[PDB]
Amino acid sequence: PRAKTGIVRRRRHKKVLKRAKGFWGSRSKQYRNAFQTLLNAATYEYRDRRNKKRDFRRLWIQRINAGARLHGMNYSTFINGLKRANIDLNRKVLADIAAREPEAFKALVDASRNARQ
Amino acid sequence: PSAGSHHNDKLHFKKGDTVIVLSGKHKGQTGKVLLALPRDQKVVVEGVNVITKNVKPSMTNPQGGQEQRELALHASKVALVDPETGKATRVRKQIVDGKKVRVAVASGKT
Amino acid sequence: HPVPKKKTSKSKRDMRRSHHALTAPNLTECPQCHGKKLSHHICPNCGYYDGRQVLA
Amino acid sequence: MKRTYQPNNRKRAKTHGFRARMKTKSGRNILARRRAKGRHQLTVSD
RNA sequence: GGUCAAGAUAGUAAGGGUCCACGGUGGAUGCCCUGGCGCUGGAGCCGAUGAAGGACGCGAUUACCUGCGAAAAGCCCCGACGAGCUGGAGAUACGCUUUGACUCGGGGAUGUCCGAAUGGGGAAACCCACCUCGUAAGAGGUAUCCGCAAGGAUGGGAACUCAGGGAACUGAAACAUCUCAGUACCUGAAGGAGAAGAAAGAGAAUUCGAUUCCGUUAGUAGCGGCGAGCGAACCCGGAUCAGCCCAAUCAAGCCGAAGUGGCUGGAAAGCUACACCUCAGAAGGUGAGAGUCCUGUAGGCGAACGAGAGGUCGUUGUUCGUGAAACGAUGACUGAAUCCGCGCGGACCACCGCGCAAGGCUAAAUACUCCCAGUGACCGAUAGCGCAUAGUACCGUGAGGGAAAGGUGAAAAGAACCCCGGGAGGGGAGUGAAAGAGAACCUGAAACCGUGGACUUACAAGCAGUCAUGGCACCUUAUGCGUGUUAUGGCGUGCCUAUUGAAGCAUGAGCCGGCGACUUAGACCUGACGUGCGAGCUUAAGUUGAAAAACGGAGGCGGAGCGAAAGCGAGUCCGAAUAGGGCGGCAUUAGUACGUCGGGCUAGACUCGAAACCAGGUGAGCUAAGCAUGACCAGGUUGAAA
RNA sequence: GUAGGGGAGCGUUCAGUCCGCGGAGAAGCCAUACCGGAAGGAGUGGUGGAGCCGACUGAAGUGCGGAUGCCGGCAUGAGUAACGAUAAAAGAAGUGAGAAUCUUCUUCGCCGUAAGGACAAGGGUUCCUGGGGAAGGGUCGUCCGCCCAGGGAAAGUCGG
RNA sequence: GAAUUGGCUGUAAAGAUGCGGCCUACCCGUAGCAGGACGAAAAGACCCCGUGGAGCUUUACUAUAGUCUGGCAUUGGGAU
Ligand SMILES: [Mg+2]
Ligand SMILES: [Mg+2]
Ligand SMILES: [Mg+2]
Ligand SMILES: [Mg+2]
Ligand SMILES: [Mg+2]
Ligand SMILES: [Mg+2]
Ligand SMILES: [Mg+2]
Ligand SMILES: [Mg+2]
Ligand SMILES: [Mg+2]
Ligand SMILES: [Mg+2]
Ligand SMILES: [Mg+2]
Ligand SMILES: [Mg+2]
Repeated sequence: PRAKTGIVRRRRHKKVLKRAKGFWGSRSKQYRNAFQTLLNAATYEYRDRRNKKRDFRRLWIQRINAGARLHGMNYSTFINGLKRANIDLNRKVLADIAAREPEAFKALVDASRNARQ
Repeated sequence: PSAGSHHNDKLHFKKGDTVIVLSGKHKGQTGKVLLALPRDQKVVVEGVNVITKNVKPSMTNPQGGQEQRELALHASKVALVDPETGKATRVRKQIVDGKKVRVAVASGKT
Repeated sequence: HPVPKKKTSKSKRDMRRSHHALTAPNLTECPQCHGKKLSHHICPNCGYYDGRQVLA
Repeated sequence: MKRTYQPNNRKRAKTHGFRARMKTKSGRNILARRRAKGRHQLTVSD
């Protein structure tokens, strides 16, 4: 008995192909090139996934120190005084608190000032 | 390429017999046998029809036209079936002809 | 001997062919036989170009 | 220039000929072998 | 709200991108069979009454095949079938046939020319003769080779068999003996089979009894640069079994049991409600899926005619390579007995034991598959033979090589008629279930070419992505957990191999499809797991059944080790007894058969790739020369001997 | 985590058994936002016109991106290079669906020890006549050495 | 291989359009040029490697056609 490769390779390749959308030119059209693109695509996917958390870390900091500097502190000073109060484990996403809510971050700045001198 | 030569290509019916139609269309409808073609298993019966045109680019009053023609058929039909419907006859014998067989199911006359 | 290095792309070739658009004849109605013919030429239809010239 | 092939009726025949191919038995070998090999026809008809 | 100023900001797409929609190109995939493949079985030679294979002919119309053969797609006799027939052929015309055509069997009858070719010649199918018979037309004879004569042979055959002749690559990781292997190749002879055969034997029992074949002995006994490697035979189990002469039933075929109504449908053999046969439910066909619709099947019958010696020298064979080399076999030279005789038993002698050479024949068990049949955890259109027929097209002076190849529809109903056009091609009409089947006619993938739409793009440095947010658009796993597109930000050195190290300016590759590489075999070896019996465990060939498996103890493995062996034995070895090697006891360690898998060995051994080596043939129509025989060199200048 | 060892599995063909599905439509093919730890597998939709899932076991010609791998088809270069001798053409006329290319006329240029003529060898109806316009013709084509049909070849003395 | 294919300087398997930093640069063509794409072409013919090959050579090894030579055979007689 003999089992040809019939109807197998094709389904496989279409599965590969289908991931490809805004993929430019032969990347979205020819198989081998597509699949191959999806190797490096693997790399960037996973690695930059672990990375995105570094990225948002960066963003929020970049905001918080901004509000801080606006009110007379800075990130070093503000977070120092915050931690210096066992009070605020506030920490995470405090950025938006500084962005949307002016008087709140004014109270946090004043408070963190108390916890310094 | 095969083709109707399946059977031993003998014929259960004859050129002169009256026959009705098993299955098909014109089921139950009947007619005299006109052409019996054994090899290609093709039976012409007077009852079953096709209305069909011939091509004359210029031929025989070129003036194209359409005919009333006969619908040629397969083994679907029954030989001379006496009690007023189709029935499948086998047995043979001889009566007034010692040189020949005959046919029936329940009856004896075809 | 100076061969091309890569197949040029669908996009690059279709880009080069960008300029090949045919420039459709600007036609004009013949004043005499009133059918459309061309400037500074004889109207093929009537044969009339300022009075009448070709045997039509 | 002048090619390899200079067609000759009394040559193509005097060698390769069924007669010629029958003159020797390595020839007649070629014959019957050619026969069984399907119908591969011998030069008098070729 | 009008003009100055300073700002910011949209849109346009020449062309591009992504997605979507719709075509085109192509022919993958699914379906199918009109074709293959090998298993088992059957059958097995044809030709001087002319083979095999062809040439040219034959047809109302004939180019290809088929079939024949100047009596030509046929002719006559017998048998069967009993309405059709007039070959593939689609096609008009002419007809033939119950005074039995056609078709199927069975004998004869004609059979052009070539070819063993055979009157003579010849570049096969052609050119020339002679002797008879005589009325021309036309028939008959005229090769050599055996023989009184009758008669026999020359040729052909896929594989198989015997024989004359006889390779190398390769292996020994180099290479001479060795291995490849008496393999391949050539040649001779012949049949359906051949070969072989009726003991001057095998052999160690005062056993056996022709040959061949299978299992087995047995990877044993042996041969070997004792290297690589090579490798019996007797016994025993089976298949089948004979020894005789001589020299003083199966083919044509015929017969065959049993269903109707309603329903979906284009169409039913399907569903359904009731019913029937079955020494017949194996199978194919019939508009779809079939016992009871056709052919069939089980069963039954069935014909005129037809089949069923010794030595020496050079050497060689078998396990036998010169080895202690016996024996058979011969090329040369030699060339004994014959019945108180003669050859053998592995140098040789005696004894002892088997055996009668120098003459022939001789079914069966065996091998093979051109052909036919039946089957298949065999292929199904890049598969399967190369061919769904082709050794054709096509390549070559030739020997030789060598293709792709399939699908309307259930039925031609194969599309009158109308419209654009010379046409091609399309659009209507009509048929049809379907023309979403229309003859570039099953599905119709991907590359690749277009048309339309959506969001987008004309200060931007780019492995084409990935992440994150915004804009626009869409809502059939689908109002979000979204899908499509996009603007900006962040990040970001193709894949593969080969490598110390690859984005590499190192390999490979245009793109998509399909083809495409770690197998198979043996009663081999060794392990893991699993089963069955278990101090025991199994069979091999074969025999008999064969919708099935049983029988078969010849043999193999355990069961005792030690040694160079004789031998001895829970002991055995070396040696004059004590030291040790091996080992049994163990404190206790069970096997064998089968299966799957992990390896090993022998074969191509994962697939692809050499330069080369050897055998048999084809080539001097190109070119290198010879031979025989022909042809050719305008015109002018120079001015030798005599 | 590379060679390498070990374990679980996914898919394809055939096979036996079981459950079954199909003209109110099978396989295949096409789209898809769902499921699954992955190989993968479902759901609905669109094509299609006969067949086919699933479970359990068994057997493999059983899984491709590469091998300058094989067959086929289709791209790139790109409407690029070329159209095969630098012996030139020109006008009228005709035909035709359509003519720079066919026909005729009138000129022009080219060979003229040839680029004329007659045979051999070889080719095999290419000749003539009448039609044709798919392909062949390097453009065109009404034309041809192309396609169709019918005709044509005559020897006592020439060559055998 | 696919490309959406600039410049300098540096780094990288040591000669970067594709890495870094800095400069430059609107979109698409046509005629041209040959510096780069270690541009194409041919599994480098040089060199080395292979217990690869083949032609040739000779006082390398080994065999052998051929040839010389003793005996035996055809192959006999007589004198000495
Ligand atoms: Mg535009
Ligand atoms: Mg050698
Ligand atoms: Mg070797
Ligand atoms: Mg189609
Ligand atoms: Mg790979
Ligand atoms: Mg160019
Ligand atoms: Mg140019
Ligand atoms: Mg043309
Ligand atoms: Mg140039
Ligand atoms: Mg180069
Ligand atoms: Mg090299
Ligand atoms: Mg050289």
